[PDB]
Amino acid sequence: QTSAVQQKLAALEKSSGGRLGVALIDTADNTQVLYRGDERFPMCSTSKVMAAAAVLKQSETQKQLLNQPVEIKPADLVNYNPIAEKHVNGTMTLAELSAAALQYSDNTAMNKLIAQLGGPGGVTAFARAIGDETFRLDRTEPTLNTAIPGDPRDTTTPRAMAQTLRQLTLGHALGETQRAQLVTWLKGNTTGAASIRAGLPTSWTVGDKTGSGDYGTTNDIAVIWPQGRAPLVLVTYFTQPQQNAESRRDVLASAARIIAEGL
Ligand SMILES: *[B]([O])([O])[C][N]C(=O)/C(=N\OC([C])([C])C([O])=O)C1=[C]SC([N])=N1
Repeated sequence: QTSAVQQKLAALEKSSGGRLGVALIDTADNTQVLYRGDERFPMCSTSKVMAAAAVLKQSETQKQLLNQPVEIKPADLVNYNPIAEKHVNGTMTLAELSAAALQYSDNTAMNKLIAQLGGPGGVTAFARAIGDETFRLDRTEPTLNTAIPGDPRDTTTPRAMAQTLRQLTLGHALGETQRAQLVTWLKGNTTGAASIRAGLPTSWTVGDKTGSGDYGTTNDIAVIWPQGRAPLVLVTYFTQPQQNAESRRDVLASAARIIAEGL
């Protein structure tokens, strides 16, 4: 039970020196393609989709929540804050925080989403509420990116994340307006052109959230609207043996290319 596609992904992984995890859902026929689909990987910033979605869910019963100001203080800045540092000693709304977290991967923005949900466990609780029994968020930014091999903290599986991303962006885990907002945010991501998108035909529309961390952890989760067919959901996770390993977005592109060529 090893397909040509899975054999190619194994070949790619071997040449990469690291560990690769892939999960595809083709929503035309609901079929799946997985590679290490039930192994755990550090999420790094791909976890920001779950936090933003959790806040969107809260906004379904609070029409003004996304307009609520949140104070940003100097002490709130962490390792990567390109948007929040512009608002120090001021405020950002929860919408602005969601956009910054998703489209620029601002880590201070993520921490405010996590706080709005009552801590990392509030993010996990939302995951469980929408059927994901695998996701776990245990820490805030920036320590949730330590990505230590064998550490279960702040991990999920490719299979679980693909399923959840489908429910969030194409399914009914969120209200219609909230689903549309999440899709809009993902489609406007600034960080993804070298990752999954780089492996797919350019005519296709992609909405994604990247992740980066220690152990050269390089991730991307995407919803894809190909030319001429139903949407796809694709998760590509990659992590390496050495703590100081360099980013390998090319490996994610290569995985996406193999998946696309298998359609
Ligand atoms: B998320 O995974 O996109 C947040 N990423 C990080 O905090 C890390 N790097 O982010 C920048 C600075 C944008 C990058 O160079 O990829 C990070 C945390 S630990 C590590 N080695 N890099």
